Amino acid sequence: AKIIGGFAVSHTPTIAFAHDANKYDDPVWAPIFQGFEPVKQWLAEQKPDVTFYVYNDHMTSFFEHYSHFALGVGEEYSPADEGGGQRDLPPIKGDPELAKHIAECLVADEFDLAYWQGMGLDHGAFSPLSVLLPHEHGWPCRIVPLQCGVLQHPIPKARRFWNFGRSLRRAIQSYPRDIKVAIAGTGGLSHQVHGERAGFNNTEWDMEFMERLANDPESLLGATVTDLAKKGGWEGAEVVMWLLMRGALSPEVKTLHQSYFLPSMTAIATMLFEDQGDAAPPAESDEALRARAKRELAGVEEIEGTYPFTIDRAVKGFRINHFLHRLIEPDFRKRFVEDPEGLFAESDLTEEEKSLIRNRDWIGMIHYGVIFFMLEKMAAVLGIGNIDVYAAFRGLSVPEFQKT
Amino acid sequence: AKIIGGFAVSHTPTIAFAHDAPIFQGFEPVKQWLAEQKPDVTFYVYNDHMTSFFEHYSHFALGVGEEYSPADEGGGQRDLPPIKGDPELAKHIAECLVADEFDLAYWQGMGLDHGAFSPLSVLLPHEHGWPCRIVPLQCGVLQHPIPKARRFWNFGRSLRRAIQSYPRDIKVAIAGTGGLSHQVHGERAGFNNTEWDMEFMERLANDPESLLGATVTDLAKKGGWEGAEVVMWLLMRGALSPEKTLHQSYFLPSMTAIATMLFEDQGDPAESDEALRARAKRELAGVEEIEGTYPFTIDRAVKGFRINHFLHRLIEPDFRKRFVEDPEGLFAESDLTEEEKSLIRNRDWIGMIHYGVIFFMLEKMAAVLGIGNIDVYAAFRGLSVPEFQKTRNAAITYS
Ligand SMILES: [Fe+2]
Ligand SMILES: [Fe+2]
Repeated sequence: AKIIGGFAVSHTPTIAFAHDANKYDDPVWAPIFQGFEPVKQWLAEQKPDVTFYVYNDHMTSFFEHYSHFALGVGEEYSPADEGGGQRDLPPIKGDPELAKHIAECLVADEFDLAYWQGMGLDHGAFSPLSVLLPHEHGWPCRIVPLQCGVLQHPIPKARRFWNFGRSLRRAIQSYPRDIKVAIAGTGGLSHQVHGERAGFNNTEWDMEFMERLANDPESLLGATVTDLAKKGGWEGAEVVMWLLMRGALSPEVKTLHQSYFLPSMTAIATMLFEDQGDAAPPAESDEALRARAKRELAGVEEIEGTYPFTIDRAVKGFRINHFLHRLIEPDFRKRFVEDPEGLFAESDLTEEEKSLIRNRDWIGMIHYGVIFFMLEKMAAVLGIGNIDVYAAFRGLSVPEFQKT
Repeated sequence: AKIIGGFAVSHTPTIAFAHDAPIFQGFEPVKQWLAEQKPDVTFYVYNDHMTSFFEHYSHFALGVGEEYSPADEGGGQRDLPPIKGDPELAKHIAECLVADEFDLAYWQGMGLDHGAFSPLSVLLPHEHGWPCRIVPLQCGVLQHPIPKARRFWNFGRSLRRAIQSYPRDIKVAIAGTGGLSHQVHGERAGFNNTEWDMEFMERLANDPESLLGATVTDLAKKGGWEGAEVVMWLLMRGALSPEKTLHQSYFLPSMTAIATMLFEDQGDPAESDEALRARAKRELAGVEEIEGTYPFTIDRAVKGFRINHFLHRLIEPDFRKRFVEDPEGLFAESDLTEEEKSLIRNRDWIGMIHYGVIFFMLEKMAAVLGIGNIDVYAAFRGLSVPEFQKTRNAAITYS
């Protein structure tokens, strides 16, 4: 509920590869890294419980199904394989509770989202995180990733991004827990990595963009994709994510840091903004907001025999829902039948979850957080009729239950 | 151009099960009305039920691809010919909604589950081919929180004016499917309210706006938990004229109330299509004047879908093993055009960019073949690597 500030950093895979190759000493990379140093230190001094981390995925975990604002509600996240094998980094913790509250506040504000769990984080996240946070063992904070689909046009308008960040700030502030949150916008600055125009940069624009983002960001809310792409290269237009981050911070900020290095394709830039706190008192109170978000499911617990599928539920049943969901894969459900045990022993499912499947325990699976449709798959596969599943739910014999 | 109205219906999978009865008879007036008006495209609002949409689960997933085959739900591919999509239409829809500040997702290639195909089979003749084209909208009503009722309404409202801005003479049927009232899970599995059912099917048509305050708690208490999915009817409803029912239905053979509604478009605005087509085009207008740049818009996503999808697989360890050691076998098993295989065989970087491969797939390929991004960029610029590095402030390599 305390926003301490935000930072902005390029996320080019070259940062990661300079890190993994220990080019910290390298004549070329040494000074780049030194540019990371004040952000690294601030983060180490300020000790945020959570970083709300805005990035875009590069056709790795998001491709055949591609969304604008995909909020990560998961328990942990590991490096995505981008074709060369997973980088060697421990997994980093998510924050389902913060993510839930944020989703609720953002939906209330008529932002349409996507939720996701379990998928790799690509260079968009881990490239700069690996240089800004000690990871030799685990990570110093949790993360709530927000993947933004800036690659497949049409994409949301720059002003839409800013507005998301304006709602995001109130979402986090109203989070009724006493923690520190930092916000990260990532990507940029100028570059283009495709076409005969590959190699384009524009330091003049990068320098102008950073200054305006710091001191007059509402001035940018009119730029089209064409304006951004002309000035900052095609892929440089991803800087709408910095806009998002900046929107979440106070109207006015202190810029503690700025650095810029253009060694090859990408202008590798970082900024660190210290929140100044709400200039005014806020329009809607942390109380009216929390209730506004709580609204759509107000009273729902009065409904009995009923286990609503909320993020918390989805997160709690993920391991076993993911498992049961694979029953659409032919060799999988075939293994599910002929050799259920070696498959169980193949899984990350707990003994409890395995027990629930073996026991074909239907109402306890719903209890535990399995969504019905995954039972619908299991039942379909085992030759059980749906009716039997509703019989076992109701605690009745099929004929007993068939009273209608 | 214009819309012919739109039908409402249950996507219950029993409607599918059954086909291998004043119920199939409930589908008649629809079934004929589909041949009558003869729709160019059907805009189909449904929800996937944790089959194709699970680990990444979005609110409004617009199908942009060219065709759709039935999803394996654990029981196997349901023998059915693919149905065609409308990428051009879908693009425009995307453009117009985004300008309206609706946040979307785009998807191609994934199967369609019973929530789509069950009804379509008893709705339109599949024997040989489908009688129209589809633009699916898959709404995440299963994982909470979900968009507000009013929200679903307004998306419908924009959908209308979007579809009315499409530069064509074509007629569109706007489907919207689900429910009606039921709960498929829990001790309270089996719940029903037909009194609520009728109050709903009736309030939708005559007094749609009056539903726009209902919450998830209300929809669940009255219609059962899964019954709340009926907000997908509101969305459908929003896409039509402010104000005739050509048919209705009902019966309760099992858990799910099976309802139908056949609406005829009676016509209506505040922004001229000269202003609306231009406003949609605004974000990317002028962009053709930026040389050496191939924006990745949906038309491009669709044209390059097969080969993007293929190179995408390079993230799987085994696939990229095959790619290196035995590429020809891989091509043979693929759905690639020989043109596409050629681009890949030729390691023709600029060509793939021109053809619609997105760079990040090329990045995967390059790395897999043990070659750097730099070799790729250099190739883009028709330069040798050292000559490309002359343009960099500092030369470096990496994959
Ligand atoms: Fe990026
Ligand atoms: Fe459904």
